[PDB]
Amino acid sequence: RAQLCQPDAHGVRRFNGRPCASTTRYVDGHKGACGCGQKGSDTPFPWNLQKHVTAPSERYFDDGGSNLWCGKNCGKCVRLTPTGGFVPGKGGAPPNHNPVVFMVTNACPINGNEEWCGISGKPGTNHVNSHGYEVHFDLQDQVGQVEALHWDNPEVTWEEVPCPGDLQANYQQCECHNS
Ligand SMILES: OC[C@H]1O[C@@H](O[C@H]2[C@H](O)[C@@H](O)[C@H](O)O[C@@H]2CO)[C@H](O)[C@@H](O)[C@@H]1O
Ligand SMILES: OC[C@H]1O[C@@H](O[C@H]2[C@H](O)[C@@H](O)[C@H](O)O[C@@H]2CO)[C@H](O)[C@@H](O)[C@@H]1O
Repeated sequence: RAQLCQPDAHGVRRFNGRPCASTTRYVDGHKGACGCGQKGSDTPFPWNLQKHVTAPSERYFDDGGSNLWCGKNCGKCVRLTPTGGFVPGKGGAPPNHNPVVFMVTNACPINGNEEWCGISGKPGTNHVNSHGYEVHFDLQDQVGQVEALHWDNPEVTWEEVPCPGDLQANYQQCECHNS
């Protein structure tokens, strides 16, 4: 057993009651779906390529909706804690289980990402991806910040938390702030 979160009676993987999430890493250079770059361009602010920012799966990104621009959960923060698990052949066990906070600045759409982001309802509705998780976090890795954590697609528990002050201040520059 590489995945340590056991499915509950509804098929949702949990660890000691807490919901689990899968994670991946991505690089694409786009401004992204929360508008964290110059208006009218596809150029991100440097912080949005450098910091701990994430593109969640679409139904969490827009809280049940399908909007891929200024989704309802733009600017929220999530704390991800590795369990030690991973999907066999698609990750590995990390060196420690320190939790890391990420801010939502982009979206992982169902289209083109069916294995990990193809979840047809928001968390709490018992819809899961192909690996049994109710939500997925794709982690921005333009500058190698995920490799610096030594995370190779870890299984995590997840929760929403208030954003650290620096990430709050960053988000104020994004076009979706106050939409
Ligand atoms: O579709 C989500 C995300 O996947 C990333 O690729 C994964 C891949 O699916 C998995 O088999 C392999 O083990 O890990 C890579 C890296 O996390 C891809 O890099 C992203 O562009 C994509 O959004
Ligand atoms: O980059 C501006 C552009 O972002 C679009 O979201 C994309 C995002 O660029 C890409 O990094 C991610 O993997 O997919 C999302 C959703 O397709 C957004 O939908 C556009 O409105 C926006 O102009």
